[PDB]
Order: sequence, then C-alpha cells, then structure tokens
Amino acid sequence: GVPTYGAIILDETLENVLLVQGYLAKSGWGFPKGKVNKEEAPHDCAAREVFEETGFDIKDYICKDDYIELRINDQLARLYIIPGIPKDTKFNPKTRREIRNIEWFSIEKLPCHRNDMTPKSKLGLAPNKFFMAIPFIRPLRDWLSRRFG
Ligand SMILES: Cc1cc(=O)oc2c(CN(C)C)c(O)ccc12
Repeated sequence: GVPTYGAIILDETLENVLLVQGYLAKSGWGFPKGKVNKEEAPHDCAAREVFEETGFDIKDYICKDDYIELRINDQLARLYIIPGIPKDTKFNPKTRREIRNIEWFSIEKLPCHRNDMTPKSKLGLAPNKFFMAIPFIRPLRDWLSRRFG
C-alpha cells in the first residue's frame, strides 16, 4: 500500500486536538493526512495534505523526530505532532469537495476503542463517528505523558 503522512495539531493547553470530517467513504472524523506523491519527502507530503485540508501551513513547525506511526492493514500512516496552535486560528480547507467540517475536540473525552454489542448478544462493533482517529488516541496520550508529564 501507498504510505500516508499528516498531522496531530494540538492547542496551547495540550487538552484539545484538530480533526477534519470527510464525505462518503470518509464520512466521519479523523486526522488530516494523505497518500504520498512519487519522489515526495515525508515532511513535504504532511505539509501539503494538512494545507489542502485546513488552510494552515505547518512547514516551519514540523519537528522531524516528533511523530506517531502505525501500520493499518499494511499501510503505513505517520502523523507529525504539532503542539501550541491557538484555538482562535482561522482554518479553511482548499478542497471543499473533500472536507465537510473542521473542529477542536477534547482528548480525554475522545474514545480509544469502539464499543462491543454484548448487551445485544451480537458480534462486532457499534458505529462510531471517530473510527478513523481512534487508533492514534492511546499512542498520543502515552507520547504526551512521556514528553511533558
Ligand atoms: C499546497 C501545497 C503544494 C505542495 O506541493 O507543497 C506544499 C508544501 C510543501 N513545500 C513547501 C513544497 C507546503 O508546505 C504547503 C503547501 C503545499
């Protein structure tokens, strides 16, 4: 699979993160990210995708050692961690055809797994509008514990 790069943007308090809402197959909330072009560097893909989806340029903020990276069905996804962005920042997707909304969310109130259906005696997971973000929440919390306390 083709690797994807993007960003976990936090506010000044480290309480809140920035999520984007897609359409159709991407109909819930996730971190801004996308597939890398041929010969494009990780950090440049990250800045490009985040800019298309939020109107915020992260080029001069990226720390090349500061990221979280997961494999998800044999696709690599790396999100660079960008702390200290004020909540009064104007965001503005370029691609209005891809992005329905942008909003800040409380990290402690976000879920880190989806719920089962054992109250109903049925296998699988109940739907969750944070499906795309969920895998990154627990790594993010641990990474923040370590780097800050
Ligand atoms: C929209 C856009 C196109 C592109 O190819 O690269 C970008 C980069 C990366 N460097 C500067 C080339 C940005 O930092 C910010 C925006 C873009």
